[PDB]
Amino acid sequence: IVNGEEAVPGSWPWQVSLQDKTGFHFCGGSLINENWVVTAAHCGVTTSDVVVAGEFDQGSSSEKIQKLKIAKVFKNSKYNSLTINNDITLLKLSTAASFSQTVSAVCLPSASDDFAAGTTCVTTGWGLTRY
Amino acid sequence: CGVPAIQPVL
Amino acid sequence: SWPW
Amino acid sequence: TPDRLQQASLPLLSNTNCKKYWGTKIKDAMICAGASGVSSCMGDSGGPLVCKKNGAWTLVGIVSWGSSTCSTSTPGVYARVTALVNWVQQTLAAN
Repeated sequence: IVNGEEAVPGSWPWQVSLQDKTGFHFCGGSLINENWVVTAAHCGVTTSDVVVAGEFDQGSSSEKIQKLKIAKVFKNSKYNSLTINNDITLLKLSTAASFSQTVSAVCLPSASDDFAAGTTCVTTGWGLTRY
Repeated sequence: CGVPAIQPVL
Repeated sequence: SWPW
Repeated sequence: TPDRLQQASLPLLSNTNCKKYWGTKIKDAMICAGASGVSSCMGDSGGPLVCKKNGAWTLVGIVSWGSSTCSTSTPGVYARVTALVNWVQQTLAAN
């Protein structure tokens, strides 16, 4: 995020980091329950990647994080990689997350819920802060 | 869902 | 553009 | 890249207005947000765009794509979760 600010630690408890086996963060995701993470299809997750929950500072060794293995990747069959439309994948975890003060689920909308133009929302992540 | 134990500050 |  | 988790608030746009920036690249399963002085950027993909509804944070978008330079005056594009939630529910129920 360019021109954002640091979050309060633990205040976005559904936010996960997707890391490869070298420990490199490549994408975010959101916990929707103890067994399932929603992410983007174009992230290209495999079952060799890791879901990290409960993290704030990726440079700290002292946080009580959860490193969760992925059992199966469900890329939406309507995903179109040429247009990047329907850009969603579900990850079923092999190991359930343990919910706590710092790890918990985001709500999903109903299909008919309305979010009007001009509403102020929030996004979070460990993406670049400057290009 | 959707209600953090640690409240975000915006 | 670019995938984020 | 940052070690510590970042946040930003930003407004939702309509698809019709988002098309002034992105043209026919905007499809019905996309929602645009931003152009407000902040931008999602590389490495944010897959993460949340959440809006508060009835006191609870709800997943409205999934960070998807946008400007190759993460311009803060151009909207970011997010997967529109309302268009996708029936597939989510079908998948959880079968697995």
